[PDB]
Amino acid sequence: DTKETVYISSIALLKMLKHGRAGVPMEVMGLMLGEFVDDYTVNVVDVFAMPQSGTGVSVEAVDDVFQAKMMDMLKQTGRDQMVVGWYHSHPGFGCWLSSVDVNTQKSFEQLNSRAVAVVVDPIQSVKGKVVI
Amino acid sequence: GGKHTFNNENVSARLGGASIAVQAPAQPPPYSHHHHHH
Repeated sequence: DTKETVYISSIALLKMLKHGRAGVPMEVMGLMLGEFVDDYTVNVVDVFAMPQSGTGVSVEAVDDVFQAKMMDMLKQTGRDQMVVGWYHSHPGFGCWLSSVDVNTQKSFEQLNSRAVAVVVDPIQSVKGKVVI
Repeated sequence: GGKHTFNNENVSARLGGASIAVQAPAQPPPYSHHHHHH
């Protein structure tokens, strides 16, 4: 259980920042799509956004269907694949997790035992030293 | 562990009193009894 690269598609990332930054100061949360592999390359494909009530320190997903009504709206094009993880944002505070994050993350892992969280910090994320 | 800020401001007033002064001209009587009145 090591050496696990996490490749990311460049079409995925910059969508993570833009919606990950436009909501600043209040934080923001969406989803990841991809596919597990045997153990190592837990890649990522594409992302999107659940609606939400954002604060500077806290947020939830309001609606519980716009993520479900859209995958079923995507496979008509099938431009992506199933779900693999979820991200969120700490706008100026550093990159870590909190007791709320685990309680929701603790659902995904028992649901599916390699799912992943992602953290980003756009304010101090200058044209050089990203901190994702 | 903690996300709150504090923002220690100067919401309180304050003051420094050494209003030290000089003159005190209050009241010289040179005519305590007018000195023979005449």
